[PDB]
Amino acid sequence: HHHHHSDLTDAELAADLAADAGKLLLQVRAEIGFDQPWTLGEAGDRQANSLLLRRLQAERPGDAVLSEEAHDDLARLKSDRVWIIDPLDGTREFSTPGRDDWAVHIALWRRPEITDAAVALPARGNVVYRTDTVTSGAAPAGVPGTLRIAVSATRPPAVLHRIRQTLAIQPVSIGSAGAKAMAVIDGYVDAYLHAGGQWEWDSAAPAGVMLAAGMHASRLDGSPLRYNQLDPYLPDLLMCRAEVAPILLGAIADAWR
Ligand SMILES: [Mg+2]
Ligand SMILES: [Mg+2]
Ligand code: NA
Repeated sequence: HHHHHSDLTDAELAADLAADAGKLLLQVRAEIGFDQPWTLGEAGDRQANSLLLRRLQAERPGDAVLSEEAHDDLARLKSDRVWIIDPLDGTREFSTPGRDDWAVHIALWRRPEITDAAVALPARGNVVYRTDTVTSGAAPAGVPGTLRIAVSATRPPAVLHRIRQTLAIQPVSIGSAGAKAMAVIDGYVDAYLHAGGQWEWDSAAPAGVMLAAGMHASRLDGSPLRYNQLDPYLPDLLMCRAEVAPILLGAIADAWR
């Protein structure tokens, strides 16, 4: 009784879903193994999605759900509450022996902000980053005047090449969006930069955690990340320590001179 003021809070549920899906993914990895990476990744995407949809229907039956692994009936556009989930972020990484840079993303959009969210990194001790416990005021623990930026693409974007002419940057290759964003939270890198396209579920939970931590999350041009859009595709993003946002936004802006 009287457990939450206006049964888990939305943040507690996000964290519990992320952890539960994380545990299931670890079970799938062990059961199926690594000999057929395609099969392994398919099973992870499918089984984590099934768990998350089952539990969201049981525990939040009134909420809409936008999942990478389910059809999108657009009822969410009428809803004031939408879960935006990536049941397995970094499917290729999950499918590769020894890789721990893959994630589960659970975000709640409320009409609008990402108000509650969790990112699990299941292979990293099933650590779950969550908007109700993550802390701010983190510290630059490396060399002054240089930036470490998490990136991951088939091929680096032109904007990165441009800003490297002006700023000392070491790109840090990390799998999945969630692992790159949590590297910022951890202080392992200063920033996470992506251009060239991404879906809402790749960034909604990381952005929620980033903003709850007092850090910066925006489009490359500095405008807010928008969610629950008809087309749930985001052309680009910057997530970073608050202190380096002006430096990087400025460099990106200058890159287009
Ligand atoms: Mg996925
Ligand atoms: Mg993804
Ligand atoms: Na389970």
